Amino acid sequence: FNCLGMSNRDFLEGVSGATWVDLVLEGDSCVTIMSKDKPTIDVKMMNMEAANLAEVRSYCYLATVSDLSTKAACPTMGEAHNDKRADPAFVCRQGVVDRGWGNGCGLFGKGSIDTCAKFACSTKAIGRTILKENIKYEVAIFVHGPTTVESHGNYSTQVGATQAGRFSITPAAPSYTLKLGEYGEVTVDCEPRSGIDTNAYYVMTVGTKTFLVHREWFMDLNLPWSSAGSTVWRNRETLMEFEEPHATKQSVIALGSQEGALHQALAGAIPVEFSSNTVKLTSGHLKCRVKMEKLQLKGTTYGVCSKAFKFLGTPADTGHGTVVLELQYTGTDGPCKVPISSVASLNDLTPVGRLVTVNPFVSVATANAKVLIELEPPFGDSYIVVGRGEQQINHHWHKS
Amino acid sequence: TYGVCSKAFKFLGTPADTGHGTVVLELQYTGTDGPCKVPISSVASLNDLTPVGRLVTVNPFVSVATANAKVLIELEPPFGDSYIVVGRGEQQINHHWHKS
Amino acid sequence: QVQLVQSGAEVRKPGASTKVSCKASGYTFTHYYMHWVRQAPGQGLEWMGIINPSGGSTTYAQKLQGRVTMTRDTSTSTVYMELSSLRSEDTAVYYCARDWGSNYVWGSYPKYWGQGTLVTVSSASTKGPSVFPLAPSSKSTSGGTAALGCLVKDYFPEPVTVSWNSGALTSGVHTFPAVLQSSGLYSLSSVVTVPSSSLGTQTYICNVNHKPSNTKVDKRVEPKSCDKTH
Amino acid sequence: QSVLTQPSSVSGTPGQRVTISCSGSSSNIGSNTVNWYQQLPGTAPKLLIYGNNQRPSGVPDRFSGSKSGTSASLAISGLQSEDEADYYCAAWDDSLNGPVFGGGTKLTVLGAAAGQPKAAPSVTLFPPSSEELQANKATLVCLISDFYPGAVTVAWKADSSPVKAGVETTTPSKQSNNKYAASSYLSLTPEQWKSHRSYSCQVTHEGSTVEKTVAPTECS
Repeated sequence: FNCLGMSNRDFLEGVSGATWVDLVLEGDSCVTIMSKDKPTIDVKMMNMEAANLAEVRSYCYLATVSDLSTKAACPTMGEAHNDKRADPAFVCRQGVVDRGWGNGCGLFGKGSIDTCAKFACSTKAIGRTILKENIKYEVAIFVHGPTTVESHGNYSTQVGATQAGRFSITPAAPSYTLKLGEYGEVTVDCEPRSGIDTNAYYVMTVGTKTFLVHREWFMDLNLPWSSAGSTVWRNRETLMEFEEPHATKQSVIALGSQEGALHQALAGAIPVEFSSNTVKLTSGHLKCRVKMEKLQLKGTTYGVCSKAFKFLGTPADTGHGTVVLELQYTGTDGPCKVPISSVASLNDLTPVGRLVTVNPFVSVATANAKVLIELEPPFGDSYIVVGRGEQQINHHWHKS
Repeated sequence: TYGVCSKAFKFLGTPADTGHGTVVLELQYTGTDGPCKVPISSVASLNDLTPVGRLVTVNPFVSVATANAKVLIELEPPFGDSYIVVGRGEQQINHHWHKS
Repeated sequence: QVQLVQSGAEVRKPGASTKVSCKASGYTFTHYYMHWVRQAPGQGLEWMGIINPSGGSTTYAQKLQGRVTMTRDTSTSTVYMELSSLRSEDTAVYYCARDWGSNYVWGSYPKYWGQGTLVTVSSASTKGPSVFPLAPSSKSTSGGTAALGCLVKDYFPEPVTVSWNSGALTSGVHTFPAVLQSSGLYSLSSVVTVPSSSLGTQTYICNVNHKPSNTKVDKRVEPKSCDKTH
Repeated sequence: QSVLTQPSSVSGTPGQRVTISCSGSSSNIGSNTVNWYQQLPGTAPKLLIYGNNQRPSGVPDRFSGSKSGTSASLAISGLQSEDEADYYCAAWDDSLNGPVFGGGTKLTVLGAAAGQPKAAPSVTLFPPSSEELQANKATLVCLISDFYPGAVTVAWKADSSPVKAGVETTTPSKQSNNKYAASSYLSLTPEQWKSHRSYSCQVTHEGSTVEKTVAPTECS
């Protein structure tokens, strides 16, 4: 519900003197937004749901190629009609066999033959459609207010601290004004519009791994199939039968099932998680405008923390050009601002590292409180520092 | 000489393709007020100011004053993605569409 | 899976109000409308209204407009229904039900239903039952049996429980569903079939509880005074 | 009074097909799709059919729905005992601008067509207790059990004359053994109880009556 730790994160500084920002959210991604003199926040799309699909086709990979039949007809006696031709109980196909006296027939030459094999389905590579008002979005907003390695990911704690929220967006009401206590409020106007990709693509289902395939590659493929009935057509894939046999037995070899035919065309179609009745669109996106002239700082009338500050471990690389770390405050005093900055060289006067966790501060007055901090240090070597003078501590860092 | 409909408007289903580069759809008016003009247009992107989709059913409007009346509408949207919209501001609803 | 857990059964006097809760889980809470539907005892389903947990907008049944209020708390995924100025006719099981997934109020319908909350409105004044023994037959025959019981008379609202001998006696017990009389009060009976030969040697006590009135009665059921055998 | 009209009761034998009608108007069924709910005894409704004829996953094909003009119908083939339940149709109503329901149909499943055997009710009748009489009240209690099918009518007599005043009778309810029970209560003054030779509870079931009688000075 917040950005820290995610690989699909994007940092933003709307505009210059902007109280709003235009943005784009998608499936498993998050966004951290910064704005002069205002808290940092994370807009993130949580879920995409239709709050009703329908099947269209069903290609099979098969079994039942067990029962056999071979209606024999002697030369000049015409064709052969197998009783197993009255019901789709079996699939029949005619042929002719060279014969005569040698095998019970009176004359010599080509005799009719019409055998049949049975057909039912096993593994149905089912597929369905996606009709374009039932689309609802779930956006979660976080506030980079005080936190600890611990509480940073706990949705509960955060809501409790009024530093988080999870609301939904609908074509009905595409906006919302999420209130965050003394932090004012943020009002998004996400516009349900999305690419996005037209319903034109079919919904391919294969065993467990669902995919999104092109109407045609799918529809225009070669495999047995069935719409919404127990009736199957084109079962001709019950092939490699015509050993061009004898009236006794026509080998009806079950055609080897090679999932390669499918698998091979994997990459083409995009993969998608699908539960019995749901298809989370990633695939999908959402253009929003994070208006936030109503987003406001807090604890700005407090004094600076003046007591020792200790690191609780080597800062970590977020993989985003920023690092995280957690402090501990020896301080006995209450809610004070945390004096942390990024300095290019020990005892420089002017900072150089911008803090993601802007305007940090010890939340409680209960000494030895923890403080989480994410900041982007300058490239190359630099120093993170907390406190000043002889209280001040530091830890070096080198970005690349 | 009537005023614009000012009450919620709900879609009654996914617009349909006429096969002519236009689509059809039917609205329902929560409105209790009488014969007012239906505020529907085709917008290229949410909250744009100028329309882009020409309405076949020009100058549409709720025929009766009997709330929850239905309105049929055929309009040609622009190629590619676009948005159909009815009403404005926080009353306004919308539904996306992509012509080819 | 979608799960909807409602608050427990309630009793109210006429004129009071009741607020029922429905805690949702197993789906994205703010993406689905929530309906409320009620059912008076032995009667049909009546739609009460619908709320959008995104934004909190509501539409109520016209017949309830003015005394029903639906609300939600998105942080606890809970929906509430409050009904005021209650009358006897509001006695019903109240269900919350998640919508199928419509993106519009038009064409919404309840799909996933909670377990229901019985709300009884009675007087109405609360009244604890009188409990009377139903004495066994005086007949004495080899291998014979007799029915004895307790009459739990004139209480409101439901429910009442009856056990025998602190739950130690269960064989042959038949506790009948209550009748709701035109007075608006309930009565029920519980009867046990036992050997006749041993009447007067065995102790039979019915333990009756009417929690809404905090009434608890334990009534001994003994052979008739006219019975010369037991 | 419900907006859609259904029969109050439908019955069939195991294995047969039954249908349940649902009649509406142009503003509901005529214009909009019909849903059906099944409510097993003591449980919440579950969605059985949506969009006239669609089944949610898990609902068997022997349930099927249809719509024709302003009416709809639910057909249940291969009727099973577990299908005994209340069924409700429903649709959106354009005029009321909300969902409407039918009044509900109670589907009962009879015994096997080739012979569930009839079972006569067992009747136990208690006179007023001494305790109640001392409180200046009197109630006769008629307990009715073990009957099938689950329908009786109860009549009370003072001596041999009908009494309707003061009678309260329950609906039938299913017992653990799958037969049915009911109870009936007659309220009288202690003076009325004294003023007759006897009172009787008469239970009629499938055209046969079982009667019990009590008298104020006997020792039954």
